[PDB]
Amino acid sequence: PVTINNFNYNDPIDNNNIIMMEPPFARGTGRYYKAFKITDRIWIIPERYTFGYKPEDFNKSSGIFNRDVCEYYDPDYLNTNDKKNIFLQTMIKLFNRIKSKPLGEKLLEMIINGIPYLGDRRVPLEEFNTNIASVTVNKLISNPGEVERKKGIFANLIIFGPGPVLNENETIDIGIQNHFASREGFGGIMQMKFCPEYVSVFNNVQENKGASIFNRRGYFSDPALILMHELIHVLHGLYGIKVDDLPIVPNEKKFFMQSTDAIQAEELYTFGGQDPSIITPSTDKSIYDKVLQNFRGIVDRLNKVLVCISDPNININIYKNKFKDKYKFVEDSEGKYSIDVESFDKLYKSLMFGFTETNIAENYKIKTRASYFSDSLPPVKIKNLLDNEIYTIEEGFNISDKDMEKEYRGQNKAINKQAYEEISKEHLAVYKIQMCKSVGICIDVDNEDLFFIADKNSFSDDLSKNERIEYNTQSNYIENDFPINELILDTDLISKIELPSENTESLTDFNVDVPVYEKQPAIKKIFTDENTIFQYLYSQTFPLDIRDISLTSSFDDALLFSNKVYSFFSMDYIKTANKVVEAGLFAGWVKQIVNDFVIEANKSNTMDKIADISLIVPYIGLALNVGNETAKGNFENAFEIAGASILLEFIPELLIPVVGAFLLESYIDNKNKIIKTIDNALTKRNEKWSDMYGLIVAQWLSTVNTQFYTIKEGMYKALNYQAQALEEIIKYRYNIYSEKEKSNINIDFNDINSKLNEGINQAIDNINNFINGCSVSYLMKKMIPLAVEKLLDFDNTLKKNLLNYIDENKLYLIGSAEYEKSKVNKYLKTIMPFDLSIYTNDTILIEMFNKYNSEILNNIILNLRYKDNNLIDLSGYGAKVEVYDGVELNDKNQFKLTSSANSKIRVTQNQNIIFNSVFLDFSVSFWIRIPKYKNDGIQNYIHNEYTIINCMKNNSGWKISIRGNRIIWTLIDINGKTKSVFFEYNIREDISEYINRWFFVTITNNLNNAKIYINGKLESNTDIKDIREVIANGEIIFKLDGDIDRTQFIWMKYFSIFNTELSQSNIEERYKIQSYSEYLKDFWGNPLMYNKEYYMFNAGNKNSYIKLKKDSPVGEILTRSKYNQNSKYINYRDLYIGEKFIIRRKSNSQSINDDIVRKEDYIYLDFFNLNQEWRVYTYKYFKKEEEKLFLAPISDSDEFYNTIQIKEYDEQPTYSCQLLFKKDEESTDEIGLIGIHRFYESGIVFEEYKDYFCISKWYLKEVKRKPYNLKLGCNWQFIPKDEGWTE
Ligand SMILES: COc1cccc2c1C(=O)c1c(O)c3c(c(O)c1C2=O)C[C@@](O)(C(=O)CO)C[C@@H]3O[C@H]1C[C@H](N)[C@H](O)[C@H](C)O1
Ligand SMILES: [Zn+2]
Repeated sequence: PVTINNFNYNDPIDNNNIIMMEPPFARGTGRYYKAFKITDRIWIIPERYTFGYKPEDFNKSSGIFNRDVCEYYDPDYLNTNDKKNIFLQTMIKLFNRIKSKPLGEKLLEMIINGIPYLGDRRVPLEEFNTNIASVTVNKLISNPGEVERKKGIFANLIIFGPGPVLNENETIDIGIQNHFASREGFGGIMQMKFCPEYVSVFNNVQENKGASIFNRRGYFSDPALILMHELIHVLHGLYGIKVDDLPIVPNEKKFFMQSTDAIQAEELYTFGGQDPSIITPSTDKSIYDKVLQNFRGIVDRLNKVLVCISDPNININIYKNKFKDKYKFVEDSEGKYSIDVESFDKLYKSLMFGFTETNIAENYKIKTRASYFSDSLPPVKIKNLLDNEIYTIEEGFNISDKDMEKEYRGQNKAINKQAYEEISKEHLAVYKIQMCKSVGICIDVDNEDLFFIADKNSFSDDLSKNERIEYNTQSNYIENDFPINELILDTDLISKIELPSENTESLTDFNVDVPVYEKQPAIKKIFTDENTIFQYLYSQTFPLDIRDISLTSSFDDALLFSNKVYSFFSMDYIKTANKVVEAGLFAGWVKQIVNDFVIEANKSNTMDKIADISLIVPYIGLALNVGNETAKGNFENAFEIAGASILLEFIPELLIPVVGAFLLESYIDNKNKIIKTIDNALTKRNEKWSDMYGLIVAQWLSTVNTQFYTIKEGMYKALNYQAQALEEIIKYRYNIYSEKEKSNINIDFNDINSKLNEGINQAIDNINNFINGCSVSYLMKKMIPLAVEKLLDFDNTLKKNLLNYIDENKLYLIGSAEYEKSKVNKYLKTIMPFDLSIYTNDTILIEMFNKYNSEILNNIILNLRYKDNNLIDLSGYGAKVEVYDGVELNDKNQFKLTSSANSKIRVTQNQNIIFNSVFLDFSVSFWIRIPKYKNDGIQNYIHNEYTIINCMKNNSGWKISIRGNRIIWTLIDINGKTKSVFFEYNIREDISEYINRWFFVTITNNLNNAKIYINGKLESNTDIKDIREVIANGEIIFKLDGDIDRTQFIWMKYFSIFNTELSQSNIEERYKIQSYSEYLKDFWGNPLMYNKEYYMFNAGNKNSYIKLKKDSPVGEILTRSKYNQNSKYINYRDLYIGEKFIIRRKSNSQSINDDIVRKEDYIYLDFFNLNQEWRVYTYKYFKKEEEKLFLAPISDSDEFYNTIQIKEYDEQPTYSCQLLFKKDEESTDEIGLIGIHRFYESGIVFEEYKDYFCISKWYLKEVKRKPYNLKLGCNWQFIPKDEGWTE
């Protein structure tokens, strides 16, 4: 077990556990430091770390040491014995807390036992040299006032107090002659600068910190975790694996890019969590190999070490046994040490992926920042770590007795204020970028708030190198994971070999490199007239010396005037917010504007389903003007067009290497070796794909996802400024009143704040979901495809390479050069589907990915929509769309294909989309309007089949075609095998619901079936089991092709494709979504229009029509005439019959030209009687429950109702609509609905029943029933003349 020692600063020096040490960087000169051995090989020096610093640097200046830390200064820390002792007692408490759990004890045990090798690169393989500054440190044995006598000792860790910046903890290693033993397998004395009172503060993004912007927000760190984070560095340094490699460097070419030090993989491994995924698998292996090579040199030394000149006392055997166990080397019967691959593997992973800040936090139930790449807030001072009421060895701050265990309450700044103090800002220093405009006017932005964008150079191009494939060659994958459970239960990790005595010969060679630090400007001034995220966020603030402000939608006035603040909320919200009222109305106004704030913020949940976008936060553009000037125009629209890319401040230049060639080595006459090779080249091929994916993930995380992070924070800040501004205004208006009035004003400022804060949290959640959605979108559509492209090119190049190989050895393969010839094709046929979870196990990142893949709309690989008189693909995959001259396009997304050759659309699909799922799994949806057959051309109509959409590549693919009243879907696999499914509508109906009328089509394909849906309902099915591979990513041609009549045309709308089979539910939903409109429709399915002649149709009496009765002002109902010719294939009822009606608008006299009819509009229903325009009327005073409508010339009579409100009571899609007569617009008094009534007529001559055009109250209740009665006599449809229908 581990034993923590105990002592007080004032305890006497005994030259054993309390000594006068001579620190490595002292170079054998200068005074000594009283040091205490807290545990074996570990020392604590309770004093400021001054090595490499200037005495003045300890004071706060206009400089800074690190560009990414809100630095705290206080040169008095540790300036008295009592302060030192407190430092000591605190370190002791922390070490005890660390060992309070297995995982911590083991980390400590590994460190104590991980003694530095005796020597470094300069030392001969046969020697042990303790006389170097990385192995031995001295202690002054003689009395005070003279360095006369000194003894050398071995040591693993020396922990000092903090350097200039107290909250800037760092673990330091020893360099000698430009080299580091702690980076080359040896390990070396580690040093640390640590401060336990002043800890970091972090605030979880997707999470709330007490859920309230008005209270302190965030969480403070458990110093024990901060210490264990440093200890992990020590561990790495002690085992000599703290190696360097290709780092993550930030791009600093643009002014909005965050500037900072290069981040080594060793750092990200130490943090754990998602950070390791920012290190490409390529670089993971580079490091792996470097460490393994270091261990080989050390293991070779153990087989050659013979003596130790520096210290005649060193027992050669004892150390050989210690290092053998330290490095987990395998000995052998003779004493020959060698490396065991399994054991090495386990040790390496334990050190780089087991002991991580992330794993230790989860284990000690301590909260920490979600990622290394997270904004850094101001640090706080812990009041008293030595007070068990605030901090305990067992639980830290999260004490269950104080009910501070759940949700890390003890670390919550808004909840555990009795545990910490805020810091005096006048002691903090941060690196800022002073953004100035060319005039002058400047805004300060903390470097921390900028976008961190990894530069291209941060990534390895090892994928572009060639590789030799031999019967040997095997695949190599490094797991950035490690089961902490086995690590904690591991029985051999922790050594049980004697720890050598720490006493040895004094160090005489003080040669060592000592770092030199120095501050740099805390402010860097740049020039830019750009008004991006920083300026926009600024426009939303106001000086502390101003209390009277007014909101404005004008960004420019907001910057110009200090009393004007910018707001991205609605114009109505801004006017109300600036409204000044009487004290007697203040309360009302407060509730009103606060309620508005919530509604405005709540718009973050806006849907845009018609555009195949479930979530959109319309105001993000106005809020930050981030990326491609998203503050101009309509964001939603600009988003539907370019998508997530428009939100990025910068489009990274990705590194996507041309995968190196495979040099295959052949073995003549060997049936086994030659084969083994091929198989290995196959598996190695997979390592290439995976490695390419990891390369992408790493770039996505450090160049893209970081930008979206900055945007999420930007919105949290923007929404916050808005709440505070409203807070300011309210405070100001209230305080204008007298105390007498305030007493009678009913306001609860805590309720106002509670509601404002709630609306914000609700918005933050939407924004987070939205933004994470975008980020994953960019990964899958803008990054994965560019990689798939290369990998596919590599495959082909490898395909021939392998065949040509199975070719040259066709001899030494005899009757098998074939069995594998295919093996190569069938293998390079199936590709590896991307899976983010393979490159990371971070829960948040996985949920983002799964959430994305569960949204059916992300399966759209083509979506042709209209934009600026043209069709473009808005799927996000960038298909090229060529629309030729013979195609007609309207802004209602309708496109017409005619008989002319130039009436076609060429679509070149994206070749890099995993479409070939290996069984055929995709859907196609679209609306179509197919004209009626010409009566004089029925024969050709039912006989000639013609293609309309063709997608073929290598005589394989799919096709949509038409033959008369039948639409057909056809599949053709690579073998030329064909399967079809079709939907044919009847052409002998009095009234067809399809002929020349818009309707929704949906075709789905899965391994077994090809199904066709019409208007959401399944119509046909075809077993497609035999069909083999079908190539569907070929070019798509929209064009009427076949033996068609010159007049033959076709209308289509919303053509889209999904790389998956849609369910009956997804389809029914798409039908409803695409059917929706504010306006009503006409019989054909087009928008109902004002001032357009229409014949009237009645869904409750199909074959009936209205006619003005000869002798009376009523409309009789006659039977529609039918198809007179003699064909046996056709039958219908005339539609161009009866009166010709025309809908007139009731309000705003903007003339009588045209316009769309919208639900609930008030109209006049007129019609033409010869050369005059008449109107439909209702006698106001009828007592019966229905009467004949009154048709007569246009006139104003107080005895007749002439105003109609066009309605839509059906909740499901329909082209029918209803006509309601109301007393007047305002009145809720309903007269009745227009329909048809049968009356009995008995005259001196004729006795019969006759139907008339009527109004009736009966329908009022009928239209409320569910499901909606489509047969009701009050359901009408308007039919206008249409080239698609001739009778
Ligand atoms: C126990 O039934 C009733 C009791 C009291 C009042 C009522 C009714 C009633 O059944 C009823 C109706 O069925 C209808 C109407 C109605 O007003 C009432 C009552 O007031 C109105 C209607 O005739 C229209 O002209 C619509 O524009 C439609 C409908 O008539 C049906 C039957 C008619 N004879 C005719 O066949 C018509 C075409 O359909
Ligand atoms: Zn670190």
